[PDB]
Amino acid sequence: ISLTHQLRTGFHPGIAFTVVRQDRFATEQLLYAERASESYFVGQIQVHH
Amino acid sequence: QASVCEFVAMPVSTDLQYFRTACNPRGRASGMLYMGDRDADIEAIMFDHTQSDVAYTDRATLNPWASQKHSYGDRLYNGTYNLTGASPIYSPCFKFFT
Amino acid sequence: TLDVQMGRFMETWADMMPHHPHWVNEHLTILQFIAPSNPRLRFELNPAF
Amino acid sequence: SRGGVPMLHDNVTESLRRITASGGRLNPTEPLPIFGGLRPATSAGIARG
Repeated sequence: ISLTHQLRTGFHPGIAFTVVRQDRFATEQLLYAERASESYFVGQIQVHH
Repeated sequence: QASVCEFVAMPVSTDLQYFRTACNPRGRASGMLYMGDRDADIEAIMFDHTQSDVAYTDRATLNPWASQKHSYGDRLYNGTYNLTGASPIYSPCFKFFT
Repeated sequence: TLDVQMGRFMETWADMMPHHPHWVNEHLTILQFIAPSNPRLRFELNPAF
Repeated sequence: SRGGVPMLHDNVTESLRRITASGGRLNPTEPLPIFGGLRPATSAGIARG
């Protein structure tokens, strides 16, 4: 309660705070890959009606 | 040609970024929300209240005394009854509050 | 006549309400103009009307 | 957050919640629903980020 009173009034109680805030940024990437990076296997198509 | 004013005003006070960084004349970097969630909310996104600031939520609107419906310094302005009828005006603004 | 003025003007100011609410604030600094704990604005928007 | 040891006088806790939701944006909605996620008063149009 006394913190409410002081922090409102303009008083500076004998503590200090460190803030932390998380942010996002949109970035375009850059990828490189060698020749035989993935051995890739393909099946046979099948249809459900 | 009387190259002249059309008063708005922006009472008063804070620190150093909203007349020291961004800003404009009747209040907030904003946006009434166009096409999105829906278009029969412009009485608490354009008239009543629920949350914090469409731009500057560091403190609540621009100047301590005009931020709703049918009021004065802009009572200079609105336009059904006669002041698009007797002295014709684009008026300081005729699409800033309309 | 002036004294039991005392007696019938405060003892109907007898039993106290449950929050005295919207006009008699007085002590903080500034941008509590700006995030209401506290009232002073819906009897506050421009004085002249 | 709900679960901590509450303060003895519920009136003090209510006034603290009022003064804490004060001065700030994100606040438990006023009815304080029991059996709820306590979502902030749902936002209108959105922000700048």
